[PDB]
Amino acid sequence: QGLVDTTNTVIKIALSRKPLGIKRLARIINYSSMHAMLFRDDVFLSNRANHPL
Amino acid sequence: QSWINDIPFIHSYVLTPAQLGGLSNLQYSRLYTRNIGDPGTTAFAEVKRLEAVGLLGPNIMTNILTRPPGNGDWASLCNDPYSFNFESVASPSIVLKKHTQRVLFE
Repeated sequence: QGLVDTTNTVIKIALSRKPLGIKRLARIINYSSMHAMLFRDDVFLSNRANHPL
Repeated sequence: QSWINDIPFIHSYVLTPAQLGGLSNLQYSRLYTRNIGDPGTTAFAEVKRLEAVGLLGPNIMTNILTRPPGNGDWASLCNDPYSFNFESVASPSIVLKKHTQRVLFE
């Protein structure tokens, strides 16, 4: 299955066959902002009062 | 509009390795040899060096080690080892490629 030639034309044909979804499409469009906010909330802006060994 | 003007956030975000959630795909050791080896120890070694020399703050080393875990399956561990189970959003190339495979093979 990892030998198909997924060009943009193939991807548009397969999206015209079956649409993607509602949650996944919102994650596709909002990907850069969600990635940045996830980095911000996890590892940059955190208290983490537990200090590990 | 909030995080784009936080300049130490942009610093600490374009420089943290992509294995740990940042943006940087150029460890310093990539400049001498290829990408062979474990990705995770290279990521944590670069974070250790950048904390030592004073670029990246001491906040980030404590926060990455205390990070709440992601979902994970045994299939997610096996299909990709070297994989920290952190909560991370999925790449649109991977999502759309896999969707097109599972649609064309129907």
